[PDB]
Amino acid sequence: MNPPPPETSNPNKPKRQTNQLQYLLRVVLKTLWKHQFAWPFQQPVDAVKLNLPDYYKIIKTPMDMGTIKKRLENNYYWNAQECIQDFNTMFTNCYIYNKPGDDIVLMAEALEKLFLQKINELPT
Ligand SMILES: Cc1ccc([C@H](C)Nc2ccc3c(c2)N(C2CC2)[C@H](C)C(=O)N3C)cc1
Repeated sequence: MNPPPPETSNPNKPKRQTNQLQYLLRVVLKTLWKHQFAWPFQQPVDAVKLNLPDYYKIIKTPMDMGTIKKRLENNYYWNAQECIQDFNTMFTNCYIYNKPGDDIVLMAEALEKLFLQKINELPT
């Protein structure tokens, strides 16, 4: 019941390694990765393990930090804005599928606060 995960490698994609993208991996993602609440978001939602066959009926553009990490490590992105959009997709998916006050939403909200603080200032 799980869809194939989002692509992390694509040679036809134009790739770039900007200072901002290096920082998004070295600083932003690796800070969030060690957060006490990161673990649900370190890999795609496994709807089979969670017994949530409804998850991928609702969420049609899944995203997670494990995919984001592999993309950054594959220099998959052209600019930091594309990577930030992936983070935002991951958070928005969680708020769409769940309801305010749910434990998973509190974890996402905490990660997002940290995320917004870390990207408030990026390199030039
Ligand atoms: C507080 C708590 C409760 C359950 C789990 C289970 C083990 N793993 C898990 C990983 C990712 C997600 C979810 C569960 N949930 C909901 C099920 C709670 C939905 C699908 C969601 O949107 N995401 C991003 C972890 C943390």
